[PDB]
Amino acid sequence: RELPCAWKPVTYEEAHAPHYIAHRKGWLSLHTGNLDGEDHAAERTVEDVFLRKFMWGTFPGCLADQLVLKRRGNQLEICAVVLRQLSPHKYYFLVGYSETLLSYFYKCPVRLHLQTVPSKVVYKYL
Amino acid sequence: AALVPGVTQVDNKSGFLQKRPHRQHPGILKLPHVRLPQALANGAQLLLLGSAGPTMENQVQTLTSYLWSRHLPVEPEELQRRARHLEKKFLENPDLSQTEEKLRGAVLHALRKTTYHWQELSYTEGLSLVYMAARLDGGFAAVSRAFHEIRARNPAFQPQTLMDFGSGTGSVTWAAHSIWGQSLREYMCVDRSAAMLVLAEKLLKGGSESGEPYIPGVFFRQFLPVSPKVQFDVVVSAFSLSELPSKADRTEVVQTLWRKTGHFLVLVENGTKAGHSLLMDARDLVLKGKEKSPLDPRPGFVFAPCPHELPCPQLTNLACSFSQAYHPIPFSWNKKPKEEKFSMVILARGSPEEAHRWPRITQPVLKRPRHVHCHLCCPDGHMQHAVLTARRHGRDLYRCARVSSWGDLLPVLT
Amino acid sequence: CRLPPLPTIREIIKLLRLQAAKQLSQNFLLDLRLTDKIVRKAGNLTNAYVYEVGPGPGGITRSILNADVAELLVVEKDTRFIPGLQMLSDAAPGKLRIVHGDVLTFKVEKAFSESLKRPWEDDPPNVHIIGNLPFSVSTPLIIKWLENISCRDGPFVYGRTQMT
RNA sequence: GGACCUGGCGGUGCUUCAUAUCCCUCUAGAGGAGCCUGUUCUGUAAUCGAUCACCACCUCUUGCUCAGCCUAUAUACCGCCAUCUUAACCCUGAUGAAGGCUACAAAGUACGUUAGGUCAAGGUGUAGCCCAUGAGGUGGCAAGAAAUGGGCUACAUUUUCUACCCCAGAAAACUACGAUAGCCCUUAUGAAACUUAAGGGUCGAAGGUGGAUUUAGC
Ligand SMILES: C[S@@+](CC[C@H](N)C(=O)[O-])C[C@H]1O[C@@H](n2cnc3c(N)ncnc32)[C@H](O)[C@@H]1O
Ligand code: SF4
Ligand SMILES: [Mg+2]
Repeated sequence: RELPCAWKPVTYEEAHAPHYIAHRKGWLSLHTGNLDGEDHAAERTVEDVFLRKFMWGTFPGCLADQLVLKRRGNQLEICAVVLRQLSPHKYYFLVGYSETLLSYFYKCPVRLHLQTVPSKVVYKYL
Repeated sequence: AALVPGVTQVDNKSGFLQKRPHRQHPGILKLPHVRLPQALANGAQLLLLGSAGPTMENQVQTLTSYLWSRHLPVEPEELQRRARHLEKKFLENPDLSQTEEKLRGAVLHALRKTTYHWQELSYTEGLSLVYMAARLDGGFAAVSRAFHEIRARNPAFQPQTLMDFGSGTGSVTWAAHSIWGQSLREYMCVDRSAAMLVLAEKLLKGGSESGEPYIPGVFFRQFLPVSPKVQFDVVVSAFSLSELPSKADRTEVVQTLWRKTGHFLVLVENGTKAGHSLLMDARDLVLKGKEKSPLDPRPGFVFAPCPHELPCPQLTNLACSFSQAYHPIPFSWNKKPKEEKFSMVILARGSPEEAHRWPRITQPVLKRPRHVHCHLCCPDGHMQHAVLTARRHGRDLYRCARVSSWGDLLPVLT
Repeated sequence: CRLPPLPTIREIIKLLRLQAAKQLSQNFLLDLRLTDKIVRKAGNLTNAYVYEVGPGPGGITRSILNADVAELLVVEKDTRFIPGLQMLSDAAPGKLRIVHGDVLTFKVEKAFSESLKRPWEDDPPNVHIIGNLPFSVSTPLIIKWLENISCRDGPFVYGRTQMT
């Protein structure tokens, strides 16, 4: 009517700040490229960016929390956390689809490790 | 459209084409980089000698950003409309279809967002110092450009009486002395804040509480003189009308200033949408005179920057501002030259001098190989985005546009 | 006629370099409306020659000047108000003649022209004195001017000059 | 009109002091050369602007390909940044406004916004010119002086050169010191070196310690 009358949940990853990455958080992607003497760090970074974009675009609104991309040898393990909103048959379809498509795009044995939670696991409210 | 390819030609009065180069064609109104007087500079630095540390840089940046981003006070009409809209939206939603009292509270909570909190700035001595150090040079540059307009087009004008509403630091007075120093004999300055009056006096006395004024004839007042009998030659209001808490106050202040105006009334505000809207409100107020039988029966017109008296073509969504470059006052944070963006309007008593008025460029002119882009506000009351080329409009037109800049006048006829 | 604004109290304090409202030791009539009333009670001054005393800020000065006097002679004892009175003089060309000195000692019989001297038996001789002075100096002046009337000299060399 | 209550005094002055930054003191530098910047003024038909651009002249024409254009627009969206906004209880006064502490203790405890910049096309659009905003050619255009604003070498004896890594020998203010000043030549990298960098030679300029102010410090 007149002026003087007038006058967010966060996950553990979201809650903590960038200056805690080696103190309270960890690294979502884990590989040997950045170690001293190792090579191909940029290729791994590009692969990581494409992996995250693809996984978020192929599981729209299903991913509760960020991906974790692990590499052992030439294996590529996508540990994802999703919700229980989508039907299990569609989850299996998408799992097989993504596994095959990423294996043939990167020429390595990709594998995917869905973990369903009932809902977002809030840590604080910011 | 003041620019028809092949038809419109340059207006060659006084033989400027034959008797003068094109860079000095009559419509040039560019002002070189503005440098403040040594007296004002030394005074400001001496007054800020007491405390000019890292905190002052942060305070100056914060205050400048707050002033630049500040919006006009929201009148009850728009708030009522927004409240009705949001009320209806919440009624539609089953989840938010709560009781009336609960509903009204939620609408108020959402109106706390999507709306700007307008707060009066209470300028104390500290905030007065910060505003000085933040805006003295910018205000001086803007006012200097505004006065240079009047001189460049009307050099026969020799004012003797100046008034300044919302005179915070004396920038208008300093510019007026730097320009018309050989004819002015009185400088009326008005400001509700006592601290700014003290600061302006101290600056005029060379940054010392005891001294001799650099500019003679300055009068300082706290309350606006309200009487049509006393009429000044020039009345100025720079970055002042935005401080008033409601549109009614702006209305009454603008009416009073116009009533006390003899020759020229200059209004200067920040170069944002808010300032442009405020200046157009003032323009429509003055042009559409409502006084039944005022003491001064002379009519009024827009001397600058508009070449017409119709409603602005840009007031729908866009704005209309100008830029003036200036050398900032030496400080621990002021190194490179800056640019002041400001909107201005000059209203003059009487009628337009002639009928050969010229378009105004309201945007940076872009030079490109063999063509020039100019945004022109035509005397007919419309904007025109013109690409000038020698082949289409002629060599003289193309060269004149090539030498012109932002805020100039393009001398065309028919 | 465009005149400069009447000084406010704060400007007066600063001009007297007192920096306070308690060491003023003076009282100023800064209402042009009462001063206009006074000059109205002084009679019809059109084309008249006025000798004003104790102008100070100059409210009475402005009120008389708005009336169509032929020439206004001011006598001021403070140099600190002479700047304001000079601004008033610039505002009104030729109608204000400022003189620094005492009103107790200034010689008015030479101030104005000799063509205004009308015989004693006739009407008041088109010259008028108006004054809003300190009460500590207005009584010696009235005694002195009464003596002058008794001798028909001083300001009354012109005849029966009216005082207000 | 009488009595009383809360106040605010954007309050005004004085005695004490903590009184740190800023002063003063201490030290360290710098301020006067020779490099750059940004501005102004003057002058040009024109820009001391990055082949392209500009000025003065000309030419081409359905042409390149239903051509072509480093044109405008984020003041079209999207995005990347940046601006601003976002208490309760219990006693006292006769149950009046109102008030509530003493320790050898006397009622007190608990998202929106933007004439924003960034296409020196992140992407999707929208308009411009299309006998000239397209494509060529011929000449010219490669400015001058102060200033004030600030990143830049030495001025020599507690110095320089050599041996050495601290017990030596020389040279010393006109064959003294010093240039990251100018010129020439070699090397490096590159298709390309006046372009950029390094080395040698030539040279041996100012400099003769620079006040007010003033820059730093625990
Ligand atoms: C912030 S200054 C703007 C800059 C100033 N005009 C200049 O020349 O630099 C505007 C001044 O107007 C004054 N002001 C605002 N409202 C006023 C009013 N209603 N009456 C008198 N002065 C007012 C304020 O004291 C404020 O200092
Ligand atoms: S010149 Fe034209 S566009 Fe600019 S403010 Fe005036 S009317 Fe508006
Ligand atoms: Mg060139």
